Order: sequence, then structure tokens, then C-alpha cells
Amino acid sequence: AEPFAKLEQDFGGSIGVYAMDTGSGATVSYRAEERFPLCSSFKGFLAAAVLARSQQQAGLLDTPIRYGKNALVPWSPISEKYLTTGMTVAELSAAAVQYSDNAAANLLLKELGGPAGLTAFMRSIGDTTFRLDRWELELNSAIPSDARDTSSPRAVTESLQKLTLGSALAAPQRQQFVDWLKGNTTGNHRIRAAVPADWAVGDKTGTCGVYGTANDYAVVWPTGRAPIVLAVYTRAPNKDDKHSEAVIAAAARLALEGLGV
Amino acid sequence: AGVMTGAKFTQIQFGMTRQQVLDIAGAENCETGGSFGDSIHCRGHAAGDYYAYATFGFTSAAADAKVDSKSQEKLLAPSAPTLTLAKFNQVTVGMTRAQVLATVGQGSCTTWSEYYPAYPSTAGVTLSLSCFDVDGYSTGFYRGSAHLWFTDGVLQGKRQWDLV
Repeated sequence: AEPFAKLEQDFGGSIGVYAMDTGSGATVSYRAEERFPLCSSFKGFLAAAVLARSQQQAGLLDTPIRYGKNALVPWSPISEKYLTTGMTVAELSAAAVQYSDNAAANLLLKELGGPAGLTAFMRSIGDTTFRLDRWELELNSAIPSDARDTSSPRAVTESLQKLTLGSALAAPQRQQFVDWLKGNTTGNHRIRAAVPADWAVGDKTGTCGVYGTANDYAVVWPTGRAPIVLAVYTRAPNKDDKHSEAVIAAAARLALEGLGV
Repeated sequence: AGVMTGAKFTQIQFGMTRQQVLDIAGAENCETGGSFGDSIHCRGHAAGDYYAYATFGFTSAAADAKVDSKSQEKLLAPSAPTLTLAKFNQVTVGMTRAQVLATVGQGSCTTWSEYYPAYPSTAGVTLSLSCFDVDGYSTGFYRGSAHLWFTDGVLQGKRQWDLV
């Protein structure tokens, strides 16, 4: 607790942490009930919602999606390149999770009935906190005290555990979600920076770009132990406060230390 | 030799081979296969929720294939960003590249993507410009930008974010 307060003071903002050891049931909690902007971290849950829907819509993942240049938004590395041929729902999902591809995430939101559709899926797994209200890129505004496009560190972690380790997805879909998170490319300086190199990690990052607001959540499999699931979110009071990946990694170290890992 | 850079992006030319691209970008910065298929994707430093990057497309999967497509975000800075919501609104479908540049500002834009589907022929060339207002290019988090896209040098459409 005292360490978290010191870290967030140095940062110049607020840090939100929740971590659970799925073996012992132990937890670590700091501002775990407070709302933080989701930023691009919503994209992991979006992929999970797509997976769940495939359980009731045969052939969904294989469905080719065509789009033109009007569908492009900044930060769309994969979707920009496949413009001329389109991409499948699966390829869009991989891009959104592993490269934080913006246009891909919007295309998938459209498949699921928009931000409200994603929110309704999260309510269906028992998450009463999560809300997505807007699309990329507008959802990144991160205005202090604005509840739009936010969740809490505990709600993120609880939902992540249900989807990756629990029964919220059928087995094949659940493994696919884990595989996507394990292949994320954007998280090397966050939770992954806090753990020994031999521990497997799947994660999804978010970065709003204003108000010191960024985050990461992850399932971590320490050598010889049950998985740990955790979320680390930050925010700050000034629009021009910059986020800090090092602060996210530091809070992650405190969390794991707190579970005795 | 460090990460991918705008200088390296500019050094790479349409027509180069896979090996020439890797030799310039630095192979440790690049990936192929997977989400990228037979294109080569090269990373710079962290920005947005990802990285400044380049992507190079090739005429085929063949080893002797040639670069027919160059894309980047956050590798190249606009020389003099002066785009405004008002200038954006004056851009019209059917304009030439020259007409667009005069309207949004001669130094407002960088090339987001440039593709030659008939390479080496320039017939059917498609181009996306990323254009910025005075403080629009930053961190990768833009304070007002636009996407202007062309086919055969003629504006096909436009979109903006946060312009004023």
C-alpha cells in the first residue's frame, strides 16, 4: 500500500492495481474499485466477444471482411496493408489484440453491434463495471471523472480470469484467446518487464495518449505455479501529463511481490 | 545501427529486393510472415499503443520480388504543418495532388502509404497522405490530423480527426 502511494506520487497521478493468485486465492488491491479509461485494452475483450459469438455463428472467424480507405484510422498497421484484399474476422481479431490495430477493432465492433454490443457481452459474463461508449479513436479522450469507456482494475482482472482460465468461453475458443494474448507485441515494457524471462505471459495494453493514461492486463504463468491474473491502470490530472510504462512495470513488480512471487 | 528510422525509410526505394530492404532497415527490427504474410514490417521506437513503423509490400512471395508498396506511421515528420478544419473542408474529391497540397498546406503532409498494383507501371497508383495541424504531429498521439487518399493522382476521399 505505502509503496503504491509513493509510486503514484512520483508519477504525478493515480495508479490502479488488482492481482489474483489463482492457486492460493491471494490478492493485491490498490484503487481496485476506481474507474480508469480502458484505451486500447478494450480490444482484448472485443476479441473474446468475437470468439464467444463464433460459438453461436458458424464460420464467423473465417468470414472475409471487405473495407475501403474510409475505414482506415491512424495506428492500423495490419488493416492498412490488407486493404486491397480484405481480412477475415480471425485476422482482424489477431491484429486488434497483437498490434492494437485501430481500424481492425472498429470493423469488429461493427460486427458485434458497436460499443453497446461489447458492453452487453461483458455484462453477460457478470462484469457490471465495464462500459464501452465510443469507437476508435474518440474513446481515448480520458477526461478526468468521465465514466465513458472505463472499467476498474478488479473488474478487468475478474473478467480476464473468466475468459482465459474460467468457463466464460468454450475450450477451443478459450485457447484461441490465450494464444492471441500470448502473441501480443505491444507489452514488452509493461507487465512483461516485471517478470522473469522464463514465465509465459499473455497481455493486452492500452495507451490513451493524454492525461497520463495507459495500462496493461495479463495472465502470467510463473514457473511451477498456478497462473496469476492482474491489471495495472494509470491516469493523471493534467491533459499534458505523460503516461509511464516504467510506472506500470514497477506497480506490476509490487503486485507480484505482494502475492509473494 | 539502431531501430527503424525515417532516414532508413527514405533510403529504401520502390524496386528493391527483400534483402536490400533488410540490409537497410536492420534485420533485427523487422518481421515477416504471420499477420504480415510476405510483406516486411520494420519497427522504430514505441509510440501510440504500438511503435513507429514501416511496412514494405512486394510484387509476389518470390525471393526476387520487388518493393511495390511503402507504408509508415511516425517515421516522417511534416515539414510545416498548417492544416485546419477550414482547409480540410475546402478539399474536394476530384482534386489533383497539387490542388490538395495547395489547400491543406505544402508542408502539412507525409506519405502514409504508396502502392503500385501494376509495378513497375505507375498505372493505378494509390496514395494515402497523413496531414497535420500545427501541433498535430507528436508520441504518436496526434492533435488533429487527416487522411487524404488518391488513385492515379486524383483525390478519392478524405477523413479527419480532431481538426479545428
